[PDB]
Amino acid sequence: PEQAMRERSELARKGIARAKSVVALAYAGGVLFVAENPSRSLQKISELYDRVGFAAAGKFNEFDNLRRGGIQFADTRGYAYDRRDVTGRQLANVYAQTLGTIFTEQAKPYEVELCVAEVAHYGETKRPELYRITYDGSIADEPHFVVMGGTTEPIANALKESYAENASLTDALRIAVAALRAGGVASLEVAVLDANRPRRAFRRITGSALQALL
Amino acid sequence: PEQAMRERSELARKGIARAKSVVALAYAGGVLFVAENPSRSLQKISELYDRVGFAAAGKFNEFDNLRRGGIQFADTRGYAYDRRDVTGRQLANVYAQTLGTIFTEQAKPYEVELCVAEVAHYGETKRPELYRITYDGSIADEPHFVVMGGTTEPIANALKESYAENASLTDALRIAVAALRAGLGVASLEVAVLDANRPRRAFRRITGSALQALL
Amino acid sequence: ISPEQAMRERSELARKGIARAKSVVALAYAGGVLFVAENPSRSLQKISELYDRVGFAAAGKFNEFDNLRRGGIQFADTRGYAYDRRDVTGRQLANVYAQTLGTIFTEQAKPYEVELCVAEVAHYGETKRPELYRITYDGSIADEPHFVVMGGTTEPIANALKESYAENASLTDALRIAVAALRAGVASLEVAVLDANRPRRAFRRITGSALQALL
Amino acid sequence: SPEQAMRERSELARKGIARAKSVVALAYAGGVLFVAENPSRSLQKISELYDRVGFAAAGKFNEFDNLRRGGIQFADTRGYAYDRRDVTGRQLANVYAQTLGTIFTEQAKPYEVELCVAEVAHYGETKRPELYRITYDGSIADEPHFVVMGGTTEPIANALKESYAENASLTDALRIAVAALRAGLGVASLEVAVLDANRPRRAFRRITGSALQALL
Amino acid sequence: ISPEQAMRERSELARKGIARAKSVVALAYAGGVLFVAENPSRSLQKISELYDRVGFAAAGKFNEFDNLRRGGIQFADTRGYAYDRRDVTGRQLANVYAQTLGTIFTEQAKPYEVELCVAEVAHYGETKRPELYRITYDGSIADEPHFVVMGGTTEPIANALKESYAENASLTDALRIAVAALRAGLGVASLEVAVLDANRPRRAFRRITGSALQALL
Amino acid sequence: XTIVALKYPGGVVMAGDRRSTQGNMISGRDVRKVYITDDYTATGIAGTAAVAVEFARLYAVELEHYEKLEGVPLTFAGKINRLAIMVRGNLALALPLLAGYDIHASDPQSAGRIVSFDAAGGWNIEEEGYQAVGSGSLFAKSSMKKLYSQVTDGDSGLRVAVEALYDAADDDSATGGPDLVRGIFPTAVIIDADGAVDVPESRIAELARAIIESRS
Amino acid sequence: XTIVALKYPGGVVMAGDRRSTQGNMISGRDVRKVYITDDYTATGIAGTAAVAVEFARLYAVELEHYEKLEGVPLTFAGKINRLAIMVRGNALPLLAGYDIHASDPQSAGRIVSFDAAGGWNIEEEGYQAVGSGSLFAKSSMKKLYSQVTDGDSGLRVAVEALYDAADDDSATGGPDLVRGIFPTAVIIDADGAVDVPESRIAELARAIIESRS
Amino acid sequence: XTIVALKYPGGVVMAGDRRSTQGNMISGRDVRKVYITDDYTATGIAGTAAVAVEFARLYAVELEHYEKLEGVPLTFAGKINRLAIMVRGNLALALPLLAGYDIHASDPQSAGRIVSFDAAGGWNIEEEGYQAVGSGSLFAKSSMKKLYSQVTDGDSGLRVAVEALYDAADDDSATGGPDLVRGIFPTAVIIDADGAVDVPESRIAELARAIIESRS
Amino acid sequence: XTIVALKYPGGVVMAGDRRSTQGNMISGRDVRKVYITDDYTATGIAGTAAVAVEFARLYAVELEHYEKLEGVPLTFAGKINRLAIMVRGNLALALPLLAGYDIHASDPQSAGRIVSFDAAGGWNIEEEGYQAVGSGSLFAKSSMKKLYSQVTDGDSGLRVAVEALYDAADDDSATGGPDLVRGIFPTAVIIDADGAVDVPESRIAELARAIIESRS
Repeated sequence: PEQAMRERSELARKGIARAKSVVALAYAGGVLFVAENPSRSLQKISELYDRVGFAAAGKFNEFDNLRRGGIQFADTRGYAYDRRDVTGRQLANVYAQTLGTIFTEQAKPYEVELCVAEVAHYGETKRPELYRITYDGSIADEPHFVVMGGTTEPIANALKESYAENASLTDALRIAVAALRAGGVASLEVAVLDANRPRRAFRRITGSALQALL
Repeated sequence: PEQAMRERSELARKGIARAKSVVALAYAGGVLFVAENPSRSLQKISELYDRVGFAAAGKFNEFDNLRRGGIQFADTRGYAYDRRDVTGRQLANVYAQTLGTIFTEQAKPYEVELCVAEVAHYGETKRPELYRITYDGSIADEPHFVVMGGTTEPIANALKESYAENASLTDALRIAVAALRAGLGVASLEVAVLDANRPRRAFRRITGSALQALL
Repeated sequence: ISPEQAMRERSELARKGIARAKSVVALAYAGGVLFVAENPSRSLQKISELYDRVGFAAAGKFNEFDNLRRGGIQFADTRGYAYDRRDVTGRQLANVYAQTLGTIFTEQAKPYEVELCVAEVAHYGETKRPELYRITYDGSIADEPHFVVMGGTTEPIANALKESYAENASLTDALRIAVAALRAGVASLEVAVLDANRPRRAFRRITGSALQALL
Repeated sequence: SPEQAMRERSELARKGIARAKSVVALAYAGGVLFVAENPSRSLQKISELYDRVGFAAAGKFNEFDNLRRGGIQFADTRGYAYDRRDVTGRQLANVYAQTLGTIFTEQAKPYEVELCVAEVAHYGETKRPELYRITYDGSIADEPHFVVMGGTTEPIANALKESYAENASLTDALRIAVAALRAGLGVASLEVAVLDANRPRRAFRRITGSALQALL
Repeated sequence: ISPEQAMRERSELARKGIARAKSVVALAYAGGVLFVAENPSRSLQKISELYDRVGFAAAGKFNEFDNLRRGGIQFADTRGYAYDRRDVTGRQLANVYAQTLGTIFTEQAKPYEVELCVAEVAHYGETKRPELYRITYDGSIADEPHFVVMGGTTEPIANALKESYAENASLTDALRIAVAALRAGLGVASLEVAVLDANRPRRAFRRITGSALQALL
Repeated sequence: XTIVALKYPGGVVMAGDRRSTQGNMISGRDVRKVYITDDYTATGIAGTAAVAVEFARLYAVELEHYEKLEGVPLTFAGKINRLAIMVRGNLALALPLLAGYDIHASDPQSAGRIVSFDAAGGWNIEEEGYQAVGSGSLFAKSSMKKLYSQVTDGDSGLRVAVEALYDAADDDSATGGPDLVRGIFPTAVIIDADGAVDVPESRIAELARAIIESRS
Repeated sequence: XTIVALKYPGGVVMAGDRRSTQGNMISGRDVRKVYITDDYTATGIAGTAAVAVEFARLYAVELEHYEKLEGVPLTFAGKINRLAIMVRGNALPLLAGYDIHASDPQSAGRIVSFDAAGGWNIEEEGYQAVGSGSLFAKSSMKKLYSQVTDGDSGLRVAVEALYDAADDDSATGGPDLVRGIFPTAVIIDADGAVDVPESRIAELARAIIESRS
Repeated sequence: XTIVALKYPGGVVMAGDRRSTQGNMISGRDVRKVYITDDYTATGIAGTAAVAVEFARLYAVELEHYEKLEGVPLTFAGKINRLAIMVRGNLALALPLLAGYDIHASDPQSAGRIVSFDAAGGWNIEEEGYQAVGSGSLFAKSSMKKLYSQVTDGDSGLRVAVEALYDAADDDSATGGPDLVRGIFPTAVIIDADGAVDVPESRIAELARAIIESRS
Repeated sequence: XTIVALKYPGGVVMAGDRRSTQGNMISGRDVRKVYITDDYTATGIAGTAAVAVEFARLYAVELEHYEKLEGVPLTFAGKINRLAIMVRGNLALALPLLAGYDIHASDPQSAGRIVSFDAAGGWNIEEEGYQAVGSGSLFAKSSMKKLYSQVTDGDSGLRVAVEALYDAADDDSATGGPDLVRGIFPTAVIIDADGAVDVPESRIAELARAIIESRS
């Protein structure tokens, strides 16, 4: 039972290492998601609920299945209780439960690494929360940034030196695009969890509007 | 086990390499499907929904099962939501989900390579979308052409050179048949188009007398 | 565990079981399709009716192909009742046998030691070339235009037929060519035709006295 | 290995049948004759299946009695759902082949049995008796003259190939069968029965005790 | 798994468990069938009534044969109620035990470390030779005409009985022959004795304990 | 419709009329309501041709099913038990009359048995010597009560059964009398130590003609 | 609506009217109620066109299903048993057949009817009728049955029975001389079941009409 | 509400009214009740706008589902069978009227088909040449009976269908006549060898005006 | 209680009364019955505060659920289809009225859509230009019939909607009129190309006060 645990962990770690990178960082107006994605159709970043966002790295069919299941869970909870019941902590806990079960019960573990981020509700003061959920169901509370997929170490170090709390949109975007290289609009997918939006915080920054911010 | 992943991947890749070839390419009027098929009964190309087409290479019993399951899914979605809900992206995602589950849970993976193509709705301006779904559940968005089955490289190179972004039907057909021979007439070919100029059902088969005219 | 060694050993177990059983041949003739099998038994049938214009022939382990014959008749009758008698085609039954054998080869302990042939003739008063399908132990389906040979030693019978075949051969001629080629008497033969000249049920057995004068 | 499993299962079953006592079934002028080496007065190896259909088996008792019961259940259900003429020897033999074949492939241990299903003609009809041999793996063979199951088959099979008569009488065919059996016995160690084609409906009849004496 | 290695190892596991347990003998006598077992316990029974004229005796692991004894009584009572009391025979119960043990040997993890004996006597006022059946761990059933020996070391007890047997032993006689042949491989304090008395109107099973057993030996 | 049954010294006889009605309309004239179910039993149902035959068929299959499985037939008590289970199963209609002969009874002269069923599906063994079921049952029973002293054997017993049915028809329009124009007479079964046999049409016709001549 | 069936020496004939009603309104004039179910049997239902055809179709599929699975057709008793199971599972049918295995080929014709409770009945009177005009048709056949000596006189009597049913029951349709619509019929003998040509029924119907005027 | 359908040499025409009622109150004036279901068929339901469109949509999906799965469309008999299974499933309410063209029929002139359903969900192929369903069906059928001789082609067929609907409206308040004030006229579908087509509104308007002008 | 909805050039408006009754007793005066369900739709139910809000909430969740999963919102036809499935599911009651703007329609001026449901749960697209549901619907519809020609834009439309509700209240005691004493007025939603917006209470107060002064 120890050899199986190592080989499964290796199979997954290698699949994540072969996929493109995604970074999630906290800024003045919320959370920013930047991913290396040449595709215009296949999304790596998405809305989960009102103030909750999703970002993933790894095998597409596997994380899209998790994105769908998370939206399913979030909408069911918000309807059965209240919209405020759906938190980042709740969704992260659910993904940890799901990935942990897959790792232990399916033939091949999911070659994915997920990030669930939450911003404050409109007119409230709360520091953004970022969660990293890995292939085995491990959950880590990151206070500043999350780096998933590809080669983690060169991007993580390039971000550790250039980190500013409460950085601006145009500033934090440039710092993120910079750390991703060390490890253009046609090779990127960008989105924010804007804490200044009344209800739905998730907003995509595409095309013409994205060229300006660099 | 990493050994299991490689042996399954090899078993599937060899089965696809032993089967005949299929190519689909975007053209001015839509997508064109051309397959090497001597059979008059066993289809490798098919209609999935209104503006969505299917093409596959590999073991017949396996891809026909996927063709049927895709039509099943498409019809259920269009009825439960709207006809515009069924897109190429949606069907391609479903095939990726299905093949990925087969590769992992089932004893023998599927010896198939699929292509899902979508054209624009009547009177709309949209660039044709082509998706390649492989045995393991990997999905790739190809902008110009997809080549599946047999020997991929000689046909892929031969197409990388003689392709036209807005080729006519007669031109694009001749360019496709050329790349398939180097790696064949009405008696050994299955040809079909996703004609973006049709009101609703874009899929149309070009057989017999009409195809001999186009050759 | 190992997906490649298991695939070869299962394939060998089945191929050897088919090689040890008696031979069956199916070929196109002017008036329909002809089935000739080496069978000493007067009770255990290797050739049978599936539906109106569809016939069945098999080689291998009896209990296994009789189970498939029954399941095929069950499927055909259900379809014809739920849709139209015309829904039932050779292509349809062949596809179903391919699906079934492929699932057995994958999910069950031992694969089926059988090789099947599904043949279809035209409807009364209609012009259509007879269709013959070979379905193997693994679920592979092949569209044969002229003849199908199953069981025992395939190559000597296949070569002896590849040389003596005639497209529009009459009954007496095609029967004699078939009995010959197996070798490559009435007390050891089971013969039947899918007569395209009968109003509805094309299947007809040629036994005893009638087979004697014809041989 | 799957080919290794097929051989080991086949060996386990063949050895179990080889260790059990022998049973012969042969066609005679009046029907079919079943003769078995059985010291027991309670545990039956030969039985009636349906009106013109008989059963005989060799091997492990608990296993073939289970098959005898299942065959009677099948036969009665079919005859009730269709007609009494639907039940044939070919039908029951086919069902036993299906059952044994499924046991051999899916269950952890194959059945150590060899079965014989025999059928005679209906009253007032002309039809040659049919005898079927169903083996542990589901193989079915149509034997025209005789069936030998259990123990050492060749010495009994050869002794019968040389002593077989086409339309032998009851007293004659019985004596030929008991002889064939000795090459691998009296009232106390024999279980004898016939499928008498001259009976109106139920052809199966047991020949026991005092009546079996006058035939020996 | 190899189907032949598994079959031998299971058969060995069971045979060794039966060989380590105490012995039981069942023999015919003029008045019916007699069961003799080596049992120091006053609570845990190895011999029991199944139905009217049918008796049970077992050797091996207790929890396993008591489970079979209960299941046999449950089968017998259901059959006699659904059909008639005469439907329940020794042949029927033996067949059912053979079916059960055979399924356990095949489907369950560990085979049952037991050897059973089902005996049947004639109904009141009828002439019929007593029937004795031996059912083994694998589901094998054997029709024994004179005696059955189960558990411990079979051969020394079987040989000592093969010599000393008589066609119609009296109860005092057959009992002494059984206790004697059991001493080849013990008195009131270590014996369980019971008879299937064919002279009883309906329930043939009768236990011979204490004071009544002393005078008989 | 009426079915009668009576015990005679040495056996039992059961007879039934031939009519069936759809209200006031006569729907049948050849209706057979009494059938032999095994070597020693016969059932009669005062209902339609289909209910009578289907019931008898299912019961006969059950009796023979047990015989094939266990080697011996059920005891008489077991036959009734199985019949009762079948009757209670159909009521969750017409009530069956059973005539039989207990081959295992001590006194052969009184070994004949008659079993009837009440509305609740409860069985009843008749000790009066006779019984009847159906729309003309009370007329048939009151007739047998005056004529029973005349039963001394199988022939006088059959005569009394036919006369009971005649009286049932004379007072109840739903029960059919002997049709002299069409040559249709009541069916009957007689069971003794030699088994159950159908009474020939010619024998019932002669007795019926004698009853009609006697009443004129 | 009415269906009639009668035995003639060496065969059986079954005929049905062409009307369907919705209370007092005539909803159909070309209703086919008699269908050949296998080589030797035919069923007739005195109901709507749909009930008649759907029933016959399911029964025909059941008979042929057995034949393909077992190699031989069901015995006549087995065909009735299957029909009875179908009727009890579900509009009472009339079955007409010829038992090719019967000892006497002359008397081999069979007629089977069903009562309200779904119980089968083999008719030994020589004829039978089902539907709203069945009593009129049976009383007519009672007086004309002595005239049945072969297949043709059998068909004349069957057509006359239906005519009498229509003459006294408004739910049964008589021969429409204006539209040219006549009762349908099936005749079964040793050579199998065959549909009677419309021309022969029209000839018999015109003769019955001229004989009554 | 009323739907009419009639065969003309070369095809078939189906037309429906535009009204809906809730008792006595008019709830709809634009209700479309006739829809093309495949290249050669059309369905019409005399019911609400919802029941008509939902039924046609589900049926159209099933016909196209089969075509995509099997490569060829169902035969006409198969289309009816599937419709009948759908109708019997909803009943276990308004009855469907189907018009089609059998592309595989021998005589193209008479290849037009009309199928109606009775209260019990039973199908009926109309051989009379025309049919109508709904509250004004009797008036429309009665009208077509006198005007059918005039139907010699598709144009005459459409003219008569509109006149039958007009007569239904003139005698049944639940059926809506042509509204000349709002410009709302009956909808129609014509089906021939070239397929099923919606008849242009201006064409129906012209025919309606001519009928009104003729009766003035 | 009443809900009204009307199409104006370039859009649609929906308004509802504020009352709720329990027989004859007024149980509510502040009841909101019209709710925005997505950027381009609004639902109104003529029932209790709870039925109105719970229905709107579930439907709003369903529309947004699809948008999040698929990336794009449902087409207008898809939104109705989902609503219809929800309405038919609750019947196995007061029925909804949907007002929406089809952003993908070719002509933006007539892109306003109104959808209602009948007793059987059937959808219906109104083509008349207006619709009303509830106990005062006839009165509101008959009022809009006479005033619809005055609708040229959003403000004209809103006036006609408030006047229709006033006329419903004037003739139906279950519909609440404008309460000048408490300052409670009908709620309204207007939907155009820029989306769905709640009409300010002060605009409705202004319209209602004026309809009152006008009739004074």
